[PDB]
Amino acid sequence: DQLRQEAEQLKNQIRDARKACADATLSQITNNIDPVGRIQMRTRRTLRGHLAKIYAMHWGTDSRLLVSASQDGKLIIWDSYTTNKVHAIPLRSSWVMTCAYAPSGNYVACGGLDNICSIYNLKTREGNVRVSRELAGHTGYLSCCRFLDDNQIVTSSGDTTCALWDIETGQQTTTFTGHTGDVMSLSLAPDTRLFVSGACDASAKLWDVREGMCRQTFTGHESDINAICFFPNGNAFATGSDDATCRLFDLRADQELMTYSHDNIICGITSVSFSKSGRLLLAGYDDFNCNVWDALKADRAGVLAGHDNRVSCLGVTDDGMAVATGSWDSFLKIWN
Amino acid sequence: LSAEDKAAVERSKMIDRNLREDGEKAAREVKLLLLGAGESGKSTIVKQMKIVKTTGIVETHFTFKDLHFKMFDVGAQRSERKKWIHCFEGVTAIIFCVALSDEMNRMHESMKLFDSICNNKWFTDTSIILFLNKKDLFEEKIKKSPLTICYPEYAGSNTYEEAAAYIQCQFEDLNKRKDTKEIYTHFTCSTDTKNVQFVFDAVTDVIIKNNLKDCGLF
Amino acid sequence: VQLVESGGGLVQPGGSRKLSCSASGFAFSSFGMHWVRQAPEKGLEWVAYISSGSGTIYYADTVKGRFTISRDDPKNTLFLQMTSLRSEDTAMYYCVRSIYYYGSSPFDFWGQGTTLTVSSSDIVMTQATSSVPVTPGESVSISCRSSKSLLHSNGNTYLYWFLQRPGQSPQLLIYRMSNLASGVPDRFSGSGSGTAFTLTISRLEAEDVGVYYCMQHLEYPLTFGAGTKLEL
Amino acid sequence: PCPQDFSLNFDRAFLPALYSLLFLLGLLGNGAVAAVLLSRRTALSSTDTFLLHLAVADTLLVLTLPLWAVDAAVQWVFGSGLCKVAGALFNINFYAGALLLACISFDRYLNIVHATQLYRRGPPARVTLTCLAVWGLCLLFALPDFIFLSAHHDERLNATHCQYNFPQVGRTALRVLQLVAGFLLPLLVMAYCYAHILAVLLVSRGQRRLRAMRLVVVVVVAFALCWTPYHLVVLVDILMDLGALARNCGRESRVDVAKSVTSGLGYMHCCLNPLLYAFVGVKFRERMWMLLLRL
Amino acid sequence: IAQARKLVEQLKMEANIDRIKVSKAAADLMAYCEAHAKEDPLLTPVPASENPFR
Ligand SMILES: N=C(N)NCCC[C@H](NC(=O)[C@@H]1Cc2ccccc2CN1C(=O)CCC(=O)c1ccccc1)C(=O)NCC1CCCCC1
Ligand SMILES: CC(C)CCC[C@@H](C)[C@H]1CC[C@H]2[C@@H]3CC=C4C[C@@H](O)CC[C@]4(C)[C@H]3CC[C@]12C
Ligand SMILES: CC(C)CCC[C@@H](C)[C@H]1CC[C@H]2[C@@H]3CC=C4C[C@@H](O)CC[C@]4(C)[C@H]3CC[C@]12C
Repeated sequence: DQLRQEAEQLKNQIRDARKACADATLSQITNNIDPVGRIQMRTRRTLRGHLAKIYAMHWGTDSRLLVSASQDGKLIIWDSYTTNKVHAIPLRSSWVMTCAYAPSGNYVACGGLDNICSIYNLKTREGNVRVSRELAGHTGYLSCCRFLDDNQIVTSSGDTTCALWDIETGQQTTTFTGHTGDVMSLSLAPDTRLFVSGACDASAKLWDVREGMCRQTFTGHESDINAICFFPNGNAFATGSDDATCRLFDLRADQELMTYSHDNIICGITSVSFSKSGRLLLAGYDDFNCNVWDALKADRAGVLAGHDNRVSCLGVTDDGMAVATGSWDSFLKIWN
Repeated sequence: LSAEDKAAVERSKMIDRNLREDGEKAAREVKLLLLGAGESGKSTIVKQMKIVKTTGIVETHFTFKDLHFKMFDVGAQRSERKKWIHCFEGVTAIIFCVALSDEMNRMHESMKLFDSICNNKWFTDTSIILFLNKKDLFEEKIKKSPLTICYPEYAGSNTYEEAAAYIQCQFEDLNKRKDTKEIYTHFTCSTDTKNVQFVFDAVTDVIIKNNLKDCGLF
Repeated sequence: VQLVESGGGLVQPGGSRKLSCSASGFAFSSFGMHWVRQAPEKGLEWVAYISSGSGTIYYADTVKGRFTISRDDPKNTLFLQMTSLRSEDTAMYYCVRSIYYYGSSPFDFWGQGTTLTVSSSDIVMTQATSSVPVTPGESVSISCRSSKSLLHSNGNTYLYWFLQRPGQSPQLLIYRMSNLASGVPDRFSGSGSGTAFTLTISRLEAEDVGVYYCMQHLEYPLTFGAGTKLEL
Repeated sequence: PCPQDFSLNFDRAFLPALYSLLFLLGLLGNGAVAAVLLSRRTALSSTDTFLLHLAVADTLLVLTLPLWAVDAAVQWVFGSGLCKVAGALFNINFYAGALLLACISFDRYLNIVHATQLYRRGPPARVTLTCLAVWGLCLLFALPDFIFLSAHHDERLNATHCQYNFPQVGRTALRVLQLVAGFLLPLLVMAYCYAHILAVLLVSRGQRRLRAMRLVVVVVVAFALCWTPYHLVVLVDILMDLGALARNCGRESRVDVAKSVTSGLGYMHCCLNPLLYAFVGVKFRERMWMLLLRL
Repeated sequence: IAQARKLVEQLKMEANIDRIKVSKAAADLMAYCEAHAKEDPLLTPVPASENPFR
């Protein structure tokens, strides 16, 4: 009962150390940069075939094939160029809230309210997709899952934990603990040596894949954090929460860099992604549309409207050619 | 144009046909979301069904009068209910189970859960079937202990009928949206057929009112 | 996975037969099916194709009208009902599966073939070389040439390389002129441009000999061209 | 002998204004309904598709109306082959409106009385089949008008309004077909279906039943009162042609003016039905506002 | 008493690291955005000749 004093002292020292480093501000540094233009993005494609709310999507590493998960109990693999359905996978549990697509493209993953991460093998000799693995051990719903190197996968759960698995054996190689609320999303670093998890305790944590330790903790939000992504450089990241503000933090300075908010916007944020160069920030909102922010000036550069319900999933191709957004009206749209 | 892309398009069209057929088959089934406060007779209601491995959500299928019902039990989640309740926005009905024999202020927790569920922004115009289990234990306890121990405002006799009616009214008075949704109440009895018949009647009424909304008659 | 053929034998001219192809070990309903023909001591020759779900059916010009391909999916069987048998239909018949989506490998598995004996095509592809003497320590190049540009407007060149070992059925080596089939040693490679294509073997072994064929999959007649023989 | 002078003056002074007003109102309302329902066809129910068909039919009828307005105004100046398709379109739209009203009533009967039985094993394509059958039947009924309408110029009162030319037996047969089908068949179907719907809604408990009962009664009584007088005048004309004819310079005039005014009332109902069927639905109003604030 | 000790140890391990001025991180982000600006089809759209979507 005497250790709370030491914890408060360490927290105050950390806050003062962060204060000492704030010699300038990103906005007053980049105000001299000429602003990016008013952006029009056109809907090149619309993918139909889902009969319920689409909860997750992920792009292939070739930036042509994508996977979408919908609570009609379906995983659909689309060829975006021709809007063809390569594969349709029926799930044992209709309550799917996440999906991933392997970097090699051999497997896909899904999970949800069944606390089990199912891994499906796309390339089989029998000509059909069959369940390759069912990783179990989480005591809450799966919120996100990301493939590392086609044999291990990182998952986050609603029991305030994350876990790194071993698909070959099915055992939790590592368990990341330290969050207080449910972990809603994780983002994988470009080198796949670190990752960031945002939780419902209005905090984000930077875990190291090896040693299973939390290196930095970032606060500043006022509500549940729903989405997270890395800057393409890998030295900064962005978060979206329920208080209708995005935030951009950096790893090296260990504190916030910028906030993206507008007086008109009051609904929460579901999805967040960057651009290929990192100049633009795509954010999906509950008010049925998407917003493109200038990552260096915090001014809204564009609006992507055309979804009749909450925009739940959003992704940008590896080559940066297109942006795919999916909402609760059971449609995915490719924008360019 | 297309050399062997015609075969790819034909495969896509067969996929579309199978998806449409599966959606049609799934659209003729009833969805019930089973909710309760601390396992207050939920299992007994589940036992009326006739037809660590998993811990997230439990499925229960049954058929009554050729109609197929699927019941979803989410009692083993123990996480933020606000982060996954919106998944059940389109269920045909909710089935809320409450134990009448209540002992440490459990009825107050049950009412708090009922208030949080009925007045949720996702469950507008979604009907609730309220089961009040353990009527015989309620009889015995109300014979022994008075209802004032839970409700200081109560000013009625210790008779089973008046106490049960007061509890039912106390639960039904938490419904703010008295117009767009309805609450069906049934004191659960030992007979197996009665509970399923009551659920079938409530679901039939819900389907009828949904059809009136879709037909433009409201 | 295996395809097993039945129904061969000796037939008088003008008769009729029905060849059967039983498939086990894979999802038969998802694969389109081909009947291919090989005359005695001659090259391969495409005969018939039936889609998945029996949607589209294609026949060769020389067998159209007197042949009929069909499938029965509940029993996983493929039938070729042939009538008005001439003396030019004596050959061995192979049953080939082929599934088409983005990034698939059609023609990957071939059946064993059944022998049928009878008693008394705007794209032509030429393999000018007929035989090559080799030793199991060098690199071999086999050239194929087309009468049309196999490159399509979507960036895909539709050329397939098959290998037939002595006494066996052909196996897919390369699909779409660049991609190695599953379970093929890395020593094989393919390249080309539009109308001239090349197969390259870096270091041969005792099992690299046989007859090599280059098929086209641009226009559906699906001509083959006489293969190139590698021996010694 | 009294060549319908008073009736002709009444028609000239009355028809163009009423038909212009009906044209404007019908275009506005039915085009609004068609635009609202045509934005998103994926979430169209059975009654929504039937309502879209009814809106199309009413729109086409009110488009056809001004040609007959100017026909009645002074004299039909257009091509003798133009009204051979104008009248065909008019009759197609009339029969389509009547039969689609009957079909809406039957679909509502199915959704409410046989709610569970249709929910569990209801066919997934009967709406399109019913609509196509209705349109085919309308074409079949309009064929007589399509091949027996012409424009003859009588010497008396030099002018040329276009009408039918077949023996009076054919006129009686066409009148009987018009009456029986267009009035009685929708009327009987609506009466039966809505009586059963009311019987079902009597025993249910709730607040979303009184509005449904009111709407059912309103729809039935509106159709009946709007389309009964014209068929009453048609019956009077049929009896008059088969004896009991006075023609004391006023009988034919009164019959003609009554027929004109009751036809105007019928077109008033045709223009009025999107208010009865669309703007009273909460779902339709919600979708209309969603479209309005989207654009 | 275990949770408090673990939390204090975590705060120690979080505090022991070294930090960099905000201006330097801002300059690094600006430089990275500037260097790769030409390779962003969303920022600077490419002509329809090499656009895979239309
Ligand atoms: N001899 C001529 N040309 N017509 C005299 C009166 C005809 C009268 N029309 C009408 O009373 C009024 C007003 C009016 C008055 C004088 C002349 C024309 C009209 C036009 N009208 C109409 O209401 C349009 C009738 C129409 O659209 C039609 C369709 C097919 C054949 C001929 C006319 C009629 O029979 N209407 C056809 C009925 C068709 C089904 C029920 C609704 C009306
Ligand atoms: C479903 C079928 C009937 C299609 C209907 C369209 C055809 C048959 C219709 C539409 C236009 C019509 C023509 C329009 C004009 C004239 C000139 C007139 O002096 C004689 C009739 C005549 C020649 C009509 C005959 C029928 C017609 C040709
Ligand atoms: C001169 C005569 C022959 C023309 C009359 C026929 C015309 C008016 C009719 C016949 C078939 C009808 C169509 C049949 C089906 C549909 C689909 C529906 O979702 C909207 C209305 C629409 C598009 C109808 C519009 C009117 C229509 C085109």
